[PDB]
Amino acid sequence: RVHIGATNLNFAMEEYVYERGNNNECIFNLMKTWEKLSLAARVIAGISNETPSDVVAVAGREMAHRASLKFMKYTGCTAVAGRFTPGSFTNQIQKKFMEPRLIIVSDPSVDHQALRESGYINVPTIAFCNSDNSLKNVDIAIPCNNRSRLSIGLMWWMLTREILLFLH
Amino acid sequence: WTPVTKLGRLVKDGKVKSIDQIFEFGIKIKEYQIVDHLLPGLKEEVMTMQSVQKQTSAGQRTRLKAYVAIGDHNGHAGLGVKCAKEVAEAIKGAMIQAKLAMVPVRRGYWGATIGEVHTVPCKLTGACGSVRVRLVPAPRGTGIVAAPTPKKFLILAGIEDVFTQTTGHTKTLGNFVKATYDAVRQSYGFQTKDLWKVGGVKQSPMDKYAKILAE
Amino acid sequence: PLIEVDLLNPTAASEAKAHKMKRLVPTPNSYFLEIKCPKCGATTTTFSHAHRQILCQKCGQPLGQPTGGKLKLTQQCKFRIKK
Amino acid sequence: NKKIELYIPRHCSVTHTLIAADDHAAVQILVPTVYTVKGSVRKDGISDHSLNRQFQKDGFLKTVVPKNMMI
Amino acid sequence: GRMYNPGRGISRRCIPYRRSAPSWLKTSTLEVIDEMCKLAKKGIAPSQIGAIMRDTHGVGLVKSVTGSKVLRILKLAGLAPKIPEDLYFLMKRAVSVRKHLEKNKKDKDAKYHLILIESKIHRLTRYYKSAKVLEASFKYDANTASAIVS
Amino acid sequence: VRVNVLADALKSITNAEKQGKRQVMIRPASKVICEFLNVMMKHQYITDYTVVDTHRSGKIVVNLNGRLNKCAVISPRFNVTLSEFDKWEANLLPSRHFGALVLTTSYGILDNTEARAKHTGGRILGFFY
RNA sequence: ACGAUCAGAUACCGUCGUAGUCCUAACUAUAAACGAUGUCAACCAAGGAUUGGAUGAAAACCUUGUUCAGAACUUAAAGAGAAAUCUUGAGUUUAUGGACUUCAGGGGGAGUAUGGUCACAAGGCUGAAACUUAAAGGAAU
RNA sequence: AUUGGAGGGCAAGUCUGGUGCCAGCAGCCGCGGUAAUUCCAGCUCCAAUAGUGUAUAUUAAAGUUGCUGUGAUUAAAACGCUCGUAGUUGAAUUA
RNA sequence: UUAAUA
Repeated sequence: RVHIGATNLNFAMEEYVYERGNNNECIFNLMKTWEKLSLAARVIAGISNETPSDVVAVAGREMAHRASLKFMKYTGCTAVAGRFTPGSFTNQIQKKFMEPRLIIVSDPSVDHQALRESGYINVPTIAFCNSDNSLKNVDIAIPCNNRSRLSIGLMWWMLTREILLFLH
Repeated sequence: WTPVTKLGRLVKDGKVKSIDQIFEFGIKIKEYQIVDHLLPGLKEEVMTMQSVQKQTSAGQRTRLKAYVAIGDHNGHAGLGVKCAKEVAEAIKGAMIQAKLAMVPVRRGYWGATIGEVHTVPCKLTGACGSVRVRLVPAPRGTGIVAAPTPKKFLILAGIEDVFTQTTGHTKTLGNFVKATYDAVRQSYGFQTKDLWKVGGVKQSPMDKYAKILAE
Repeated sequence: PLIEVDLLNPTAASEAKAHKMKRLVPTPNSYFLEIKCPKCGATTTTFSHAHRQILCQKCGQPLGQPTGGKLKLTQQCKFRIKK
Repeated sequence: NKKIELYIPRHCSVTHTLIAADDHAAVQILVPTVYTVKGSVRKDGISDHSLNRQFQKDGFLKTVVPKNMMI
Repeated sequence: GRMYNPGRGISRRCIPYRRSAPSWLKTSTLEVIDEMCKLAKKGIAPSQIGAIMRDTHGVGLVKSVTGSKVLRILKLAGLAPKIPEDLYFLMKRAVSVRKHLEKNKKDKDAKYHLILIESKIHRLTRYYKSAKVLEASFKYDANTASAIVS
Repeated sequence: VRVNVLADALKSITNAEKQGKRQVMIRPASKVICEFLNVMMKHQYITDYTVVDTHRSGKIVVNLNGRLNKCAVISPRFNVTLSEFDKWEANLLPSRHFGALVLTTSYGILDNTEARAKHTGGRILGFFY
């Protein structure tokens, strides 16, 4: 049920949304989901092939913790599971000053802190956006469901496969 | 020494030979020692020493706020602000902040391409608080026609000739320098006619040397 | 709007949604139609948004009632669009 | 003698405007070609859609942007 | 917006992009003129005359069939009223408000709106005199308009 | 009420470019509006434009390409003598190589550069950087 | 006018109570008459809801799609401003010019004196000067 | 070789003798109540120089009179509101 | 309930 989105639709996801469902839920275009995902995976694969550590995947919500952690295993990109410390991208004296060249976020609505810091460090961002999410400070958006456990695990596992057990 | 960021490591290894490369790709400078390497022998000039005060139960807490301007005389300038309890340290603290706040200064000619570049290319306006500073291109002979406070800054940036028209509470020393730094800041952001050409494709130094920095 | 569409080739659906004046080339939403009479076979041509009682030319099975924006044709009156 | 310009500034691939040296929100996306997005576009919530037009123009996507938007 | 109040409505008509008569229309100018001619003799305003043709005869635009407007047609037949239609209806409302005001002296909103109506009349009368429609000897008077409007 | 249609058009174009819009629409079209756009095209400030006919002083759609910083009209069109040119350019234009005025003259609507070449003054319309 | 309270209380508290409060006719023409934001016109970021219509679907009332007009509200890393804050502008302004009208020039003296005019009157409209003074004032910590 | 000054605006003394909220200096902020960087003097140097101070007025500074060019929510300032003449400004369109 | 001033 990755195609099924939320009820309220953002103006930036109107293109991806195909037609509202029976009880007023947005239904994403499957081909557009794959087309965006393949493009995003290609961008990640291009950067990560030389230096895996410069791709950072954060996952605030609890049903995205496990999926992101395996993505770290099978690609080497650094993954952030718990809360995102507000300044880990800008405070160089901090001992966990991690520098990305690309950021992947499970949800803009939850991981807004990682997204907003990307406007300070000249780093493009990639997000798994739902029909209600705000498309700010992201550059490649994957229109999908990012609340249900099945969709969160599948999309991360699908993304991991294209770059080259996930369910929370 | 002992770099922490990539750009810090790259300049210490001597791989980014020019500050203009950093400005080209809009990379933030987070170590003042980077500017020291790429722009040696920077002239220095302290604008003012304004003392602020905070009321407390036991009295007042006086701190010294320093506005220092830095920049080589060949098109680079920087303004930094720092406040502390000691004049000596506040200058040093503002000394650091001025270096990370380096900005390119685009300058051009007045009527013909003869000689070297002396004056601003077009009309620029600073956008500080009530103070607003306008810079106009001027012929070769005229010096920096400005108040002493922005004349001191404009001298460092390498602008030999300019016309100025200020507006607002210019008695505010801090905003007066800040307005000049703002007009200079957006010189390279104003798209004139000569900048229409897209030019060629250049490689970012953080992508070409991404492998070595990891290793 | 932040997202922008072509201003020279609007879609058929997009033009239909817009106000009758705010289209690319403004067009009326009204039309001319004829109504076959319930009483006889004659067809009386009239405006879609008529502002008066519509009578047949034969008799007068009144065929429509003007109601603030569109004719309220009787349930037994069949019409077609005059092109 | 010496070159009169410090450097040739980059041009945003969306709005075709210069990228200021202080624009710390401007990104650069490498698609294995170079795409530059100005910081103002990103903060507005449109850079995702603008790149879709440019990606579709270069062929990286085919059935994302509808025809009436393909400008 | 409206001349006298802050209301702002855009309720308009939309002439189609076809200056010629539609294909399905077959009545010639002779029937259109005489049908319009008979309506004018019945004491009907030119604005209402065109509506009757549109609703009943399907002649929605007369300029698309005859090539000349309704008022031009009526002037040629000599059936155009001496007082222009828009000015005539304005003086009909000023008379009606004034009659109500004779018995209801305390109505302060009717006095305001009567002032607005009469200001409109002096605006239209001035224009029509520059357009030579009304002779310069014409002048609107309350003691006189009750009879001519009637 | 609409006093200056050209003022409305140039404000629409400037507003569109500040937002980064690709193309903009101008509802009332005029000869003067078309001439002003033609001058701006000859300097390659706008890609092109098309004029739709609505039988009601139709609309104009202008395509913009990241180059028009600001185009503004000048209120009452002062009678610009040939000796008053450089006084106007010194006030309205950023420098001596970048922008161009627009003047209406008996030889048509021309910018300051070729009006100087044709040796003719006239009323000033506007400018663009 | 009494009675309390208080050092006193011509006030706050309590009791009584004239003009007034109400209607008709005629004056008066002033309010923190405030959105402290002149009138007209163009462009203009995301929304959810509401009042009155038009138009499809779903059997006047109600739930939804579109669109016109009205009083509003929320978000903004954007625009502006001294900031508070404004966004149906207080935006599009040193990159200064869409049209027109009214008003202001440090604080007092002072909306005072005099002159003119309106009113039965109180008062209203117009309205200074001498002299005095380095500040008065606005938003925020 | 003189005139004015040496706290700040504004280049120049935290030198020494007297004076003790007095005399006074002070265009403005202000300094002086006994240890005065500002009074009165001595020495020194600061500016200009056969000129240099003072007083009144014009101009610039003043984008503090605005055409270029101001401000009107809260700093001063949108008529209580509408109608209205003069005045000002007025849609596209003609080979 | 009452509570003024420096």
